[PDB]
Order: sequence, then structure tokens, then C-alpha cells
Amino acid sequence: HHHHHSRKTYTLTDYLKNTYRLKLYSLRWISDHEYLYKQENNILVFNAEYGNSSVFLENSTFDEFGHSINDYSISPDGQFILLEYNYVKQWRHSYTASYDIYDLNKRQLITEERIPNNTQWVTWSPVGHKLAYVWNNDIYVKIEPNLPSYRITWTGKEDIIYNGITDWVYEEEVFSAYSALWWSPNGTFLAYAQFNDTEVPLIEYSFYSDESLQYPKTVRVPYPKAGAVNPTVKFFVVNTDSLSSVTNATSIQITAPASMLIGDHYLCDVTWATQERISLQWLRRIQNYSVMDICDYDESSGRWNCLVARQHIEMSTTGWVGRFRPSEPHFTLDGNSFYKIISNEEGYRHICYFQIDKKDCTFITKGTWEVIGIEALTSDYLYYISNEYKGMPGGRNLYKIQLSDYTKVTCLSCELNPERCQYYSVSFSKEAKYYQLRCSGPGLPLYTLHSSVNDKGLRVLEDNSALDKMLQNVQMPSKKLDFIILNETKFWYQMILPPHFDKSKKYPLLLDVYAGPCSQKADTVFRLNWATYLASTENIIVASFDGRGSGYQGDKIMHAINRRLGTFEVEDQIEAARQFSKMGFVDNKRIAIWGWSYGGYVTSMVLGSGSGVFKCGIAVAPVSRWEYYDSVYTERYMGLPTPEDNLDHYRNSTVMSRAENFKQVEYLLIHGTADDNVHFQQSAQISKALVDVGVDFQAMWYTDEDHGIASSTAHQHIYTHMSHFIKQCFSLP
Amino acid sequence: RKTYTLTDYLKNTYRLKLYSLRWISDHEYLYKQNILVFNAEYGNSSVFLENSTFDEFGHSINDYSISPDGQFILLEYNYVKQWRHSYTASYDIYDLNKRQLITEERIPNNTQWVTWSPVGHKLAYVWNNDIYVKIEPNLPSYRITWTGKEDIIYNGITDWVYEEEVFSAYSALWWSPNGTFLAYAQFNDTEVPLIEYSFYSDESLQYPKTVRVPYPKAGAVNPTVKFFVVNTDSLSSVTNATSIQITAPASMLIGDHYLCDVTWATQERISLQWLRRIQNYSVMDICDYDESSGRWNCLVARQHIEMSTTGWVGRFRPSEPHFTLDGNSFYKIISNEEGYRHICYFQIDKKDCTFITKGTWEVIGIEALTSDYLYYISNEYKGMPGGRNLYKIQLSDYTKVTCLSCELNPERCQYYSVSFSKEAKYYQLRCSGPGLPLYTLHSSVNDKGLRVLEDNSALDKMLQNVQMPSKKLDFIILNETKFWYQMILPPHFDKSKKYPLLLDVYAGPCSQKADTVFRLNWATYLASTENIIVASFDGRGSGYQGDKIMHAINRRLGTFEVEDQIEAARQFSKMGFVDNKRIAIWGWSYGGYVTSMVLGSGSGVFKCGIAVAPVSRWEYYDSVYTERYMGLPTPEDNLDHYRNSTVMSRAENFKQVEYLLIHGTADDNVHFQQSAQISKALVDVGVDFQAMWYTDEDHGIASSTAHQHIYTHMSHFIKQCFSLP
Ligand SMILES: *[C@@H]1O[C@H](CO)[C@@H](O[C@@H]2O[C@H](CO)[C@@H](O)[C@H](O)[C@H]2NC(C)=O)[C@H](O)[C@H]1NC(C)=O
Ligand SMILES: *[C@@H]1O[C@H](CO)[C@@H](O[C@@H]2O[C@H](CO)[C@@H](O)[C@H](O)[C@H]2NC(C)=O)[C@H](O)[C@H]1NC(C)=O
Ligand SMILES: *[C@@H]1O[C@H](CO)[C@@H](O[C@@H]2O[C@H](CO)[C@@H](O)[C@H](O)[C@H]2NC(C)=O)[C@H](O)[C@H]1NC(C)=O
Ligand SMILES: *[C@@H]1O[C@H](CO)[C@@H](O[C@@H]2O[C@H](CO)[C@@H](O)[C@H](O)[C@H]2NC(C)=O)[C@H](O)[C@H]1NC(C)=O
Ligand SMILES: Cn1c(=O)cc(N2CCC[C@@H](N)C2)n(Cc2cc(F)ccc2C#N)c1=O
Ligand SMILES: Cn1c(=O)cc(N2CCC[C@@H](N)C2)n(Cc2cc(F)ccc2C#N)c1=O
Ligand SMILES: *[C@@H]1O[C@H](CO)[C@@H](O)[C@H](O)[C@H]1NC(C)=O
Ligand SMILES: *[C@@H]1O[C@H](CO)[C@@H](O)[C@H](O)[C@H]1NC(C)=O
Ligand SMILES: *[C@@H]1O[C@H](CO)[C@@H](O)[C@H](O)[C@H]1NC(C)=O
Ligand SMILES: *[C@@H]1O[C@H](CO)[C@@H](O)[C@H](O)[C@H]1NC(C)=O
Ligand SMILES: *[C@@H]1O[C@H](CO)[C@@H](O)[C@H](O)[C@H]1NC(C)=O
Ligand SMILES: *[C@@H]1O[C@H](CO)[C@@H](O)[C@H](O)[C@H]1NC(C)=O
Ligand SMILES: *[C@@H]1O[C@H](CO)[C@@H](O)[C@H](O)[C@H]1NC(C)=O
Ligand SMILES: *[C@@H]1O[C@H](CO)[C@@H](O)[C@H](O)[C@H]1NC(C)=O
Repeated sequence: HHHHHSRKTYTLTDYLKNTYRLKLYSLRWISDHEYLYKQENNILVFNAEYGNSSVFLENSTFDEFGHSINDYSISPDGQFILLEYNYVKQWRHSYTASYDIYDLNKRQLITEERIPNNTQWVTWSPVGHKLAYVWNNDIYVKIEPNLPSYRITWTGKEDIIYNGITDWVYEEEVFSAYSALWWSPNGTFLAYAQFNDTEVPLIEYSFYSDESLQYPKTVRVPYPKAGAVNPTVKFFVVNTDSLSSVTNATSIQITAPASMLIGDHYLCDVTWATQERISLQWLRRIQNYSVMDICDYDESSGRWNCLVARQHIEMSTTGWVGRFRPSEPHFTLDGNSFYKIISNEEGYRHICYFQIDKKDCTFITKGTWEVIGIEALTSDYLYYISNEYKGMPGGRNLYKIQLSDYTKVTCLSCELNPERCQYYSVSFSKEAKYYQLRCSGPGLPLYTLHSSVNDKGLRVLEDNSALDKMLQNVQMPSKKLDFIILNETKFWYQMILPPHFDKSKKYPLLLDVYAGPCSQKADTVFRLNWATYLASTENIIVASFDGRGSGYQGDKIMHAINRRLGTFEVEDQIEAARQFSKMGFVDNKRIAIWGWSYGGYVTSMVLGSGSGVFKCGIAVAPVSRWEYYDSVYTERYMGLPTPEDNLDHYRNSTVMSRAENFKQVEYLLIHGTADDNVHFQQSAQISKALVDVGVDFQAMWYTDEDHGIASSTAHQHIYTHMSHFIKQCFSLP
Repeated sequence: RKTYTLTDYLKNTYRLKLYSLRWISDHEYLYKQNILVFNAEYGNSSVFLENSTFDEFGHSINDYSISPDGQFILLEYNYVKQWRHSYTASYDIYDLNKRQLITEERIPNNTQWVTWSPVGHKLAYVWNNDIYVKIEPNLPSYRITWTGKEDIIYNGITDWVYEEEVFSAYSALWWSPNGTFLAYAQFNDTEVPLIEYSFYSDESLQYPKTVRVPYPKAGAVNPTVKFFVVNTDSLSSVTNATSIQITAPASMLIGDHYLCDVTWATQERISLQWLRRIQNYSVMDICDYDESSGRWNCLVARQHIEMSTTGWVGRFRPSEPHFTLDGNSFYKIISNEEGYRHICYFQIDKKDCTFITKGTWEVIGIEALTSDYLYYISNEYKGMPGGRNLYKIQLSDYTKVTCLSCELNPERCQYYSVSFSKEAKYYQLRCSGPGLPLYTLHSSVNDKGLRVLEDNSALDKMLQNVQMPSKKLDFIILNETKFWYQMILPPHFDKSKKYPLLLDVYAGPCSQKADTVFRLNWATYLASTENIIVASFDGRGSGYQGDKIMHAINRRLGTFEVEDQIEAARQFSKMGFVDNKRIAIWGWSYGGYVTSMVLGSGSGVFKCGIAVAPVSRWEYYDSVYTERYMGLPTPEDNLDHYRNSTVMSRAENFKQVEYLLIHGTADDNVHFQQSAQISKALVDVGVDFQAMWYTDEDHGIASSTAHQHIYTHMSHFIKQCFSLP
């Protein structure tokens, strides 16, 4: 006699086998009024206006193909489809693949002059059907899909010269992309970066492969660790309309400002402003100074001129420039003006309006909140996401501001579904006539389509009723999102609370940590994850805290750990734990901490702190000392590890130096052997230091797994392993 | 009141005293304290060098070495370990008759091997893979070889696989008995593939180093070998030394082969043994110096073949010959018709040898040979394969055999080794168990005891206070055949009680884990403090009991020796004092393989286990060892069984057990690879297990801190498996 009360919980197997599936609604805008979507592997076009859809491409159209198709891309003009197959993953964004082009009009595979195997990147021009691709680190252009390619670059060289694609650090830390090609708006020009890794040292590590491989392979990747020789970069623009089968193409170089050339620098943003005007942002290796150049094509010479009178400097006295890099400009149609996110006088990030000829910009938004991103710009309105609503830095809503009157700001998303929806992202149609809103929480995700004309809702695309239906009699956890005041400053936390949460009781507490610069772990997003299991099934509170160095609340918080990683952010997690115990529903003897990546570092620094607050913790793929990690991320926050810069704090902020203090705690250290990002080295050095002072700890290596430890089997194994460790640390049967 | 603790084991609270002498003549020996010479006669000892004669040397002296004539001492410093035996060092020579360091024409830094000639004070050494000879310590050295090249050509020193698996040594230099000739081998690793692994080094090193070592895994291209002899009495300052090659016999040059033994017979006769890559066929060459030629000749009529139809040849390699004084006769250990290893007497000029020992037991080694007597160690006494005693056989009558050690102290002493003086007039006996080690000195003329050198009374006194475990050594019968086991039994062993049991396994070919040796080790702690029985069992494949048992796993690694550890454990649970809910198993090296194969067997006998630096599949291990037992991993040889004998293939069965897998990341021997493939296989079938890597540790995991950490980590694991707080 169970009286239909909820007795199921969200189990580990539920998490690992995806029993409860979040439904997405992924679409790709092709025009201002149409998008594509998949239904049972068929590709449908949907017309946003009248809600209808015709099948665009049958699920069976490439049955005969003979290869499994990984992805596709349709040309802007709708006449060709690019089919990607033989996908082989490289780093976070990079991969190689084979490509075939299918003619949608003639309904046939192009068979002549095919894109080669092992292609590294492919991109349609933004209009028409020109193709640029990179193969063997060289850029090629096809003006028509069945015609011979024009080789643009001849300097490409494996691990040394990269044309049109990024090297390792630029991929992971600057562009968040493999691609380093930018077509001009109408496809006349093709801009590209060339990276030179010639004297960049190699990280070398073993890759064991299938058990058939008799001798392990040594992988060798150019990787600048902090203070090491960095890649250099050059920027070019080629006119694709004046290509020629008989003469090699002329790439016009756009050189960095002298203020950048006097030392090590980076190329940190590329943005076309018009058909004949491109903006570049460069960044000094000491990343507190950046320069935007605005460069016009000179018709009579066929070269590019960046007028000093249109240079813009963005700098910071309290930290680095930008959240992770200088923000990108959104240009007006005429290219004489642009909008960009920068920190205001009070350290808050807001949209500034620039004319290209003027040094002073004027802020169009302000307040003790921040603009997350500029999402679209029309002639009358600018659309942006911000955390203004209710002063909740972990919320996200879409707003629009009238360009002619800045006091006219409308929230488009705030009141749509206030209880269910407080974390929005947006996808606008090609000229902003429609937009898809994606609400990610705190309720179940919700995908809606809107006409921007008068912001009326057209329809619900996906409302996750199937999941809602399944969860009716499952004892799910809740999320408390709130703040504590420390030194007259709000710091936000979230708690994943077990079902039937009773403040009278004392719960074990797991502190789930990132805490890196501009991190945010206290937000309104709904998640089905390991923490859901721990709270639901194992009755553990899983909490996260955004202390100093956290993002989206201004520079006085975010920049507080400048040049001082492994200090305040570490201390604030410990303090968070003390505060959580102060709240009266936490068992002080069963507080644990875990993190991945920066969170691994913090977890480790906390467990080695001697605080006595934490019984145990898990560090997954942690940084152990900053000199081991890449230059652009590390130096952003730490400067250079030289006696004249910041070597002392590099040396003071290691987990190894704290080995002795791990005698007080139970520690599990986990690392993938093929981690190209945070090298296995980092954990190898932790383990060696703990061994050297005689502290027992648990370890797990993951053969051939990288930073994501994301293989289906490894992912299940690591979470199972961590679950056993936590349960035993907390004496849960 | 107290027990033998883990800290006791880890910190060496209770030390075993050795007595390590080094003979200088037929009646004198050195010993450390200070360095005394001792008389074998009287035991009177005048000092040779004061504890700090080298007070103002400045360098920490690793080891010393006196020239045979006593005129010079060689000081070794700046020791840096390479592999198991190999190392690099700096060297200085001190004139004893003048009392001063030689300062001219010194031995280079990073010298790889140095050796005195067997008489006088000639010196040969290896530096940058080339051989140099010094006639006098202060004079310039003559360069013998010019082909030495790092990782590629090795003159007078072994490459990785020859060091580890053939010679158990770095040196490949062999002086003739009076020092006239210097014989040397030359190895060529040119097409041997490289094992590559990361070395993380000190925290200060920003980018890991990639260590690369030529290492032939099973079936890979092997090193090639050449053998040379040079006359050191006709070296020139003007002309280059002329090294005479001795080529391997035509029966070996037909394919891949190995040089497996070098034994000088006389001043002008050298014996070489060669082994085919398929190691069931070896040939001994006897080569004589020709004065008018200046050449060495090995008559095909003097070739002696040793082969096996049931396995490989030798225990780990063909045995060494012991030539009579005139060098026309020799004695060596070979398998007889019944498959037992016994001493055969060969005449240089003929095919048939005659066995001078016989029976169902084995000769372990020929220890010394005189005109009247051959001295040897065997396990004959009481039919106990795990005992060892010294015997002498009257050369004029083989039926006259005296056991010299059996009856000296039968209770305390059943495991002897021996060190004879230069002409076998005196000998030191070393008893290693079952009681406390006992070192005694004896005169061979009448095999009388002279004196106790070390009796470990100091250790005996300390142990009085400690609840020490006992050893049971006994056998069981499987298929009308005896298989021996030993058990470390906790103190106050109550056979009406049910004890947890840990099976300690090696179980490799020619292994022996059941013996009469006394040990203070991890098992002592587990027995004394944790009341765990620690058992070992010598099944099929095990050694010193004849070929029928040893060759039983020929071409079939990971079969019978694995089943027999399982069957042993079953038998132990039927002994009534074993808790069958708490049986574990662990092992290192081959024992990690077997442990892993056992735990993946699905037998249900074992709750848990620990594999340390295990082999996971035979293609990952070196060619010399692996192929000895497995042949080649090719379709026409033994590929199928290479494929059938992996621990990865048993991954699914690890669901029934708790496994701890441990490996050093700089293991040059069993590559970290092997455990990496185990862990991946267990991950891929969703088996949870425990792991531990040891950063920059090698196959020994022998760094002081790492040693303590692994045993501590393992102890927690077994205690938790056994529900011991
Ligand atoms: C990439 O950068 C390297 C420098 O790291 C350039 O190599 C130098 O080239 C100049 C002129 O040819 C020489 O004087 C230097 O000696 C070179 N230095 C080296 C090889 O370390 C190289 O030219 C660059 N390559 C490209 C294609 O831009
Ligand atoms: C072996 O190396 C040592 C140390 O590097 C040598 O001694 C050094 O010799 C240099 C001259 O080359 C002097 O400047 C140093 O003062 C010496 N250092 C020390 C610590 O002694 C030594 O001479 C080298 N070679 C031999 C044959 O001994
Ligand atoms: C060591 O072995 C290598 C590999 O067999 C020998 O190298 C060959 O030498 C011959 C004649 O000099 C060349 O024609 C081949 O091309 C070489 N092969 C290589 C390098 O792979 C080498 O001669 C041997 N060295 C010694 C000292 O015995
Ligand atoms: C002893 O032999 C060596 C090695 O062949 C000779 O040294 C080489 O001589 C050749 C040319 O004659 C050079 O190309 C080599 O580079 C030399 N050195 C080495 C280390 O290979 C040496 O000349 C010979 N000595 C005498 C006295 O004949
Ligand atoms: C937890 N977490 C993330 O989810 C994403 C991260 N970065 C942010 C900067 C841009 C990308 N490189 C992704 N980082 C930063 C980081 C810090 C380290 F110390 C070591 C490794 C990473 C990494 N991937 C994180 O920590
Ligand atoms: C337990 N144990 C030993 O104590 C000594 C061993 N060898 C015997 C042959 C000569 C030397 N290589 C020492 N072996 C053999 C072995 C087998 C493996 F499968 C993997 C690795 C080793 C190794 N060192 C052992 O197993
Ligand atoms: C939607 O409806 C209109 C009818 O006016 C039609 O012309 C258009 O092609 C339709 N699009 C579809 C079904 O995708
Ligand atoms: C790519 O791969 C396969 C061969 O493995 C072949 O069928 C195809 O023609 C290759 N080359 C190109 C240019 O596609
Ligand atoms: C283009 O450049 C390459 C290399 O610089 C050269 O070999 C090739 O001949 C050139 N082609 C033309 C048409 O100039
Ligand atoms: C693209 O832009 C360029 C530069 O303004 C211009 O010359 C060209 O006419 C444009 N092409 C098309 C097809 O609109
Ligand atoms: C940039 O950083 C360096 C080192 O921290 C500092 O000396 C310099 O003044 C900074 N620049 C600005 C504009 O704050
Ligand atoms: C021991 O005594 C003898 C007796 O004369 C003496 O000749 C010898 O040198 C001594 N040996 C040692 C090592 O003291
Ligand atoms: C050493 O043996 C060699 C070769 O037999 C011989 O020529 C030489 O005379 C011997 N030397 C001495 C001093 O015995
Ligand atoms: C050596 O081994 C091979 C392969 O097992 C076998 O065929 C051959 O007969 C053996 N040789 C001898 C002499 O037994």
C-alpha cells in the first residue's frame, strides 16, 4: 500500500545510462524565416512564419554513400550540401574528416576535384557556394564545387606552420576553435591567420592504443608551458575573386601595431565590419593591454590600411583584458560604428558604443550587473543577454535596447515563465526577424520560437513533457540558489538538496568546485548529473560557491586573484564550507570537496591547506603547478614565472609544496594518460610528492583518456569509482 | 608481547647481519667494518685501510676494488644506476705501495665498466661504449674499439636484453686466466625498436623527458652479437689494436641467435656457448689460439650440442662448463634422460659425456673444482627440492660423495650457499635458513669447522621479545606428483581457528617460492601482526624438480601454472584452518601476471588480489625471456596461444573480485604499457578496481619512499579485503 507516493530515486545507473533524457531543439537558421531540424534522422526545413515543414533531406538520401555521415553543412545559397565523414577527433575543437559535396539541384555527388581526405577544416563562404578548406596546414579555395582548388598557401608544415587553422594553445585558449579563416561578408576576401610553432617546445606522452599495438606511441605536440617560447602569428587577407589557375595567389599581410611588435603578442579577435573593412584585436603576452586595428581595403593598391586614427586601446589596471579575451565588436551596417562589451568605471561589463574615429566611447547599459553577450544588432535595436533580472548573477535573460534611446530597454525573456525559466540563450534568424529562446532552468528546459517584430510567441518547440512525465514519481533534489555576505560583499552559492530536505537533519556535504577566473558554479540551470544522483539517492548536499575570482559580478570580484592564483579562491571555498556548517544542517565530520581541471587544482590546494574542514576530496585532471600549464591561460592571471615578474608566487602556489598536510585527509587523484591539456605530468608530480612525505591516497589513471575522460566506458567508470570513494568517506552503505 | 609490525619491516628494525668477505688468495680474504685482511688459518686481521684513509677525498666512495697483485685499489664514486646491473661511475686508482692517488691518465667520468685483469694490475674499462686497456694505472690507455655508439653499438658491455636476460650483468668482458688476452662481445641494436616512456623527473623540470631504450619485444628484431679476442701483451702506442673475431658456428649463423656463455678454459683456449633464437638448441665452441696465425680456431669436431625436445635449454640458459686444469675435460650441468639436472663429465674431443651424479633431485651449481674433488650444491638431502647443501664428489670414484653441510646444524640450517678461496683450500658456508642465517668458515683439506663468522645472536636476542610467525614447508600430491608449498603461520597458530589466507605467487618458469630460507619481509608482518596465513605454492613450471615439472608449461604460459595456484588454494581451504571467504592472491612480475590470470579465471576461490608490475600479454615482454617459453608470435609458430594468454581477455571475470593494479611509470622492464592495457580492458567491460601508479619508479619500485608507500598501500587493501581494522 504505497499510495502513489514517490519512492524511486535518481540512481547512478540512471545518470550513466541516460534513463532520464533532456530533449533539445537544435536548429540551424538558413534564411531570415527558415531553419533546419532533424526528425527521426530526416532533415526538415521549418518555416518560422506559418509553422509548417516539408522534408528537406530524407534520412535515406545517402544510404548508398557507403560511409557513416557525421555531419553536414548546406551552402548559403542552398544549392550544395557538404557531407562530413571519417571524423577523427583531435583536440577540443580540432578534427580531421573526409568531405563530399552533393549537388542539391542535380541530386548527385560531385565526383571530380573532390575535397581530400584528412581535411582539417572546411567552410562555405557566407553567401553563394565558395569553399575554403585546410589540408596539410595549407589553405585551398574552390570557387565552384566540381572545379579544381586554388592553393593559397605553400608554407604549411605539420606541427610548425599552420595556415587557416590554429595550433594547440590558440585552439584551446584564444579562439575556442580550430578554424583560423574568416570570409568577408559577401565572400570576396578570405582572411586567415598563420601560426608558427617552430621553437615551441613539445609535450611528449605515451599513447598505448589498441592492445594490438606492440610498442607504445609517443605523441608530440607543440605546447607552450608558462614562460616558454610561444607561437608567433601573422595575419593575411586574400582576394578570392582575383584567383588564377596560372599565377599563385597574393596574400596581403596586415601587420600588428608597433605597440604589439615590440614584444610577444597574440592575435585575439578577428571581425569583418563591411565588405572592405576588417577589425583585428591584438593582445600583449602580458595580457593587460590590447589594441584593436580597423583596416580598410585600398582599391587602387589592393592592400589594406589600418589608420592609427582608428586604433582603439583596451587595457586594465587591476587585471587582464576581457573575461578570457577582449570582447568582439558588433559593427553597424556602414562600419563606422560598433558596439562592444568592456568594463565600466566601476568594474562592471557593459555595452559601449564607439565611433571608429573617436577614442571615447559611450556606455549604453550600466548597473551592478553585467552584459554576458551581444546577440544581435539591427538598425534600431541591439539584443543582448545579461544577468540584471532580480540582481541574480547566475540568471540569464534576453533584453533589447533601442539604439536611439538607451532608456528604452525591454526584457524579452524575463516574464515568459518566471518560475520555470531564468537561464536563457538565444538563436536569431539571419536578419533577426525571428529568434529561438532556450531556457536551461531552473525548471525543465524549454525551447520557444518568437517573432522579433513585436516579440510575440509563435510556438513551443520542445517543452520536455516526456521527461516531466517520467519524473512525476521520482524523488528529485531541489536547488537552493542564494548568497552570503562576506566583507560587505554578496557571494552566491547553490545547493543541490536531497528530496524531503530537513533543516533539522545533518547532511554530508560535497563541495563541487571550479573556482577558476570568471567561473560561475552558482546558477539557475537545471542539470541531470552526478550531483543529482548524490543528492537524490545518497542524501548528500552538493554545493558550489562563487568566491573571489568568480565571474559576471564585476572586476573587483573577478580581478581579486590577479597574479595570485591558489589564494583567495581557495580560501573562499574553505570559508564557504565553514558558512555552510554555520547554517546548521551540515555534518561537520563529513564535508568533502571535488573538482575537475581548475577545480582539481583548488580541491588539491584545499586538501593540502591544513584547514581541518574537509574529510576527503577528489581531484580530476588537476593543475599542480602553474609552470606546467599553458602560457596563454596561465600568464593571463599569473604573469611570467621570471624573478623580475612573478616567479615567487608561481613557486608558492604548487600543490606539491602542501604534500605534508594531506596526512589529514582522504584523497583520490584521477588523471587520463593522454591528457593533452592538463598533462598527466601534473598528477604524476602530485603523487610523487605525496609518496615522498609518506601520505597514503587513492589514485586512478585512465589509459588513453584525455582531459574530458569522455569515452562512454571511462565516463561510467570514473563516476562509479568516485561514487564508491565518496560513499565510503561518508560511511554510506 | 610485541608483534613484527609493518613499520618494523619498512624501517629494518630487525636487521639480518651478513658476513660478506672477498677472497684474495687461497687462504686470505677481505672484510669491511675499516677494511681488514683476515687469515683463513688464524682469523688474525691486520688492517688494510683505515675507515677514513680517504678523509680528504671529498667524494662519497660507493665501492672499492683491489688489483689481484694487491698493488692498487680502485675507488668507485659518482654511482648512477642505469638498469638492474648496469650503472655509470667515476673512478680513481690509489697506489698502495706509495700511498697516493694516481693523478695522470685517469679513468674518465661516466665509465660504464672497469675490471682488473685476473693477475697483476692490468685494467680494462668501457667508456662511451668502447673498450680501453691500461697496463699500468698511471700510463695512457690503449683504445681497443672505435665503433662504440650510444644505444646502438656496445663494446664490452651488454644492451638492455642481454643485461637483463642473458648475462645478468652489464659487462661483456672476459680476461684470459693470466690476463694475456681480453675477450669481449659486441652487441648491435641498430634495428631493435625503442620502448619510449615519459620520465617526469624533479618538480623543477617543466617538460617531461622521453626515455627511449632499444628493447626487443617478443617477435621483434633482436640485437646481433659478435665476439672478439685481443692480445693485451702486444698493444702498440702507434698502431691500432687488432681484435680477432671468433664467428658463431654455422649451425647458429643460419638464423637469429644469442651468445649465452663465455668461459676461458686455459691461457690459450676459450669456450663459447651460442643459443638459437628458438632456444631448444645450443652449441658450445672450444677455440684455441694459433701462434703462427695469431688467430683463434674452433674445430667443428670439438663442438658440443645441448638441446631439448621438451623445452628450452638450461634453467634460464645453458649451464657453464668447469674445465679441468689442462682444459681437455670439463664438467657441466645438463638434463639427464629422466629430465633431472645433473653433472656430466665431457672430454673435449668427444660426443658422449658421462653423468657423475644421478637421482630424482638436481644439481643447483658446480661451486669448485680441484684435481681430486668436484664441489657442488644440490637439493638431494631428504628429497626436499627447496633445501640446498654442499657436496663433494671424489673424482677418482663418483660413488664416493660426502655431504659437507647436511649435518652441521640440521635444525637451523637446510639452505646453504658457498664461497671457496682461490684454490678451494678454504670455504665460507652461508646458511640462509630455516633458522637465523649462519656464516661459518671451513678448511677443505679436512672439511673441519674453523669458526663461526656470524651467527646473528644479536638478531636472536631482539626477536625473543617478538611474537614471530613460523614456516611450514611441506607438499601435497596432485596426479601422483609432489608439489611443495610453504606457509607463514601467525604466532600461536590455532588449527581449530579459521584464518584469512594470502597466496604469494611467482610461478614463473623455474621459479621456487617454497623453500627453507628464513626471511623478514612483508609476509612476516602480515602473519605476525594481522594473523594472515601467507602461502606460496610451486606448481607446474616450477624449478629444481626436473624437466617433467619445469617444461610442463612449455609454449603454454598462463595455463597450468595458473591452474595450479588455483588448485593449491582449494587444497589449502580443505586444510580446515583457512577461512574460504577470505582468500587473496598477490604477486610481482610473472607473479602479477599469474595473479591477474587467477583473478580473471572465474574460479570463485579468491576474494581479491594485487598485481604489481604484471605482464599483461606476452607480445609486450622482451624476446629472450618470453620466446624461451612461448616461441614466436607468428601464425606458423605460437601466435594463437600468445592471443589466448592475455589478462585483457579475462576482463569480464574481474567483476567477481577486488583487484589492485600497481605499476611504476618508468618501468623499463615490464612496461607501464602492460598495466595500461589491463586498466583499459577493465574499464571497457565496466569492472571497478583500484590502481596506483608510481611516478618515475622502475620494476623494483625500490626508492625508499616508494617502497614504503606501496607496501603501506597494499597492507590497507588486504586488511580491508579481509575486514581487519
Ligand atoms: C617561423 O619562425 C621561425 C623562427 O622561429 C623562422 O625561422 C627563421 O628564419 C630566418 C630567415 O629565414 C632565419 O634567419 C632564422 O635562423 C630562422 N630561425 C629558425 C629556423 O629557428 C621561420 O622563417 C618562420 N617560418 C615561416 C614560414 O614563417
Ligand atoms: C670528472 O668530473 C669532475 C666534476 O665535473 C671533474 O672535476 C672538475 O674539473 C673541472 C675542470 O674540468 C674543475 O673546474 C672543477 O673544479 C672540478 N670539479 C670537481 C667537483 O672536482 C674531474 O676532473 C672530471 N674528470 C676526471 C678524469 O676526474
Ligand atoms: C650493425 O648493424 C647494422 C644494421 O644491420 C649495420 O648497418 C648496415 O651496414 C651496412 C654496411 O656498412 C650498410 O650497407 C647498411 O645499409 C647498414 N644498415 C643499417 C644502418 O640499417 C651495421 O654495419 C652494424 N654495425 C656493426 C658495427 O656491426
Ligand atoms: C684507428 O682507427 C680509427 C677508427 O677507424 C682511426 O680514427 C679515424 O680515422 C678516420 C680517417 O683515418 C676518421 O675519418 C675518423 O673520424 C677517425 N676517428 C674515429 C674515432 O673514427 C684512427 O686513425 C686509427 N689509428 C691509427 C693509429 O691508425
Ligand atoms: C572547469 N574548467 C572548464 O570547464 C573550462 C576551462 N577552460 C576555461 C578557459 C577556456 C578553456 N581552456 C576551458 N577551465 C580552465 C582550465 C584551468 C586549468 F587550470 C586547467 C584546465 C582548464 C581547462 N579546460 C576549467 O577549469
Ligand atoms: C618474480 N621474478 C623475479 O624475481 C625475477 C625474474 N627474472 C627471472 C629471469 C632473469 C631476470 N629477468 C629476473 N622474473 C621474471 C619476469 C617475468 C615476467 F613475466 C616479467 C618480469 C620478470 C622480471 N624480472 C620474475 O618474474
Ligand atoms: C509552408 O506553406 C506555404 C503555403 O503558403 C508553402 O508555399 C511553403 O512552401 C510551405 N513550407 C513548407 C511546408 O516547408
Ligand atoms: C580517400 O580514402 C579512400 C582510400 O582509403 C579512397 O576511396 C578515396 O578515393 C581517398 N581519396 C580521396 C581524394 O577521397
Ligand atoms: C607557386 O609556389 C610554389 C612554391 O613556392 C612553386 O613551386 C610553384 O611553381 C608556384 N606556382 C606558380 C604558378 O608560380
Ligand atoms: C562584394 O563586395 C565587394 C567589395 O565591396 C564588391 O566589389 C563586390 O561587388 C561585392 N560582390 C557582390 C556579388 O555583391
Ligand atoms: C601590465 O602588467 C605589468 C605587470 O603586472 C604592469 O607593470 C603594468 O603597469 C600593467 N599595465 C597596466 C596598463 O596596468
Ligand atoms: C697473522 O699472523 C701471521 C703470523 O706470523 C702473520 O705473518 C700475518 O701477517 C698476520 N696476518 C694478518 C692479516 O694480520
Ligand atoms: C700467460 O699465458 C700466455 C699464453 O699462454 C703465455 O705466452 C705467457 O707466457 C703467460 N705469462 C706468464 C707470465 O705466465
Ligand atoms: C625446437 O622447437 C620447435 C618449435 O617448438 C620444434 O618444432 C623443434 O622440433 C624443436 N627442436 C628440437 C631439437 O626439439
